[PDB]
Amino acid sequence: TEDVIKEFMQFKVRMEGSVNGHYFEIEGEGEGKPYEGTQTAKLQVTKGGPLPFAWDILSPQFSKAYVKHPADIPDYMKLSFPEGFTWERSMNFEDGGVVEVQQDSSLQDGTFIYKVKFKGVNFPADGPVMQKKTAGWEPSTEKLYPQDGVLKGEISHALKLKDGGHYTCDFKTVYKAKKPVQLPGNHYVDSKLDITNHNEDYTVVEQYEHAEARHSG
Amino acid sequence: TEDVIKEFMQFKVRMEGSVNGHYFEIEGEGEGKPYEGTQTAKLQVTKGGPLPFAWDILSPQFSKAYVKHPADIPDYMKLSFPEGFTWERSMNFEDGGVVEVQQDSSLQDGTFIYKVKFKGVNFPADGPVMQKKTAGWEPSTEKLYPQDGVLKGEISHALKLKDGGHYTCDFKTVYKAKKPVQLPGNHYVDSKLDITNHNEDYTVVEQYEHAEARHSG
Repeated sequence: TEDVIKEFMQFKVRMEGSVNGHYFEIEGEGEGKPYEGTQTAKLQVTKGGPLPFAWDILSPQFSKAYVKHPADIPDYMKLSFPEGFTWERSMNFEDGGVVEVQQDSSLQDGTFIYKVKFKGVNFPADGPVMQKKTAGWEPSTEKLYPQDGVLKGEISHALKLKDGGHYTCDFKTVYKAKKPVQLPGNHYVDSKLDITNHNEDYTVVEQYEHAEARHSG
Repeated sequence: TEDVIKEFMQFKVRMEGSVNGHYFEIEGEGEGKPYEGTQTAKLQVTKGGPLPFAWDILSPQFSKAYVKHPADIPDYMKLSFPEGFTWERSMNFEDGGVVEVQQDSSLQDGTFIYKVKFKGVNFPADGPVMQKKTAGWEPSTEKLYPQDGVLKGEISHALKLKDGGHYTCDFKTVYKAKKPVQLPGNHYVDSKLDITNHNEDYTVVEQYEHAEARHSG
């Protein structure tokens, strides 16, 4: 990968989507140290704004070539290049919210290109997401296992709620390489995603993640 | 220090302090994996509550024996035990709030004890601390270096504001071991302090830190 994924790598994204009908179009840029598990992202609502829901349901959809892997642990999403990989995710929240996401990752001109497609459905409108009472995602840990010749990962995740409580979402995600690649083992990735800046409308937002692969206790 | 510091270790803390003349007494507890850089803390306002200011100015005072070091970097804090270490900090906010902190660290019955004294003054009375408008410390990195047989450390920190605005602070900390210990080197350490849980009135709050040592770059 030394030759395809370099110590610093830049990326661009476009997301088409809808939460409960509301269509939005977002267009973003990022850049980061991939072998160190640290990335950044600048985003902008490019149609739909002000978005009538929480950025957080959208946050973990704006980069797993940038996960610090040990050398004992193999980096599926890095060795997936220059060809790429795709993930389709299901997020089940407690109030009944359901986000289903599909994404295509590409490498062209030394820049990662990411095309994301998002659909939110049946979100309680007396709930945090639509009432915008969420305050960042709590730190997280995901268990990554292989199955059916692809890599699968689950999270039992909670969103920080403004008052002081949580909001439980369950992530299942499948990753598949556009080419044939050796699958990692039963491993776990540890990560935190932060909104570091924004405007009052969340029509422009700044983000940062740190992710490291590991084993179990 | 593998006879004094264990893979999993627990701590207790008492903070007495003053903000703009107000007096508060906190008492708390934590645990964590000191060789993984991770740790959790549940505190409580035991006198002075509801606190008339932002918890964030208090977050970084309630953990450097909880920082993952490389082998090439020497852990001054882990080696300052069981006799322990002392530290004292200065925080200068843009608006002109000054916080000077002092703390004593000791290990008794293999439980860390912390005793914090904190004195906040000249906090502007229409500012993002006295109007509780802050929403998290931004991720940071500390320029740790030696001077006068002690360890000093600088941070150009920022606080997140509930409108997308950051709020600048300026950390200077001095670390002193109650014993003779080899001083480390010109190094940098990264961290992210998350308020994971909390009650409405911030009379009960839960915290999380991740902290890993490194060299420049």
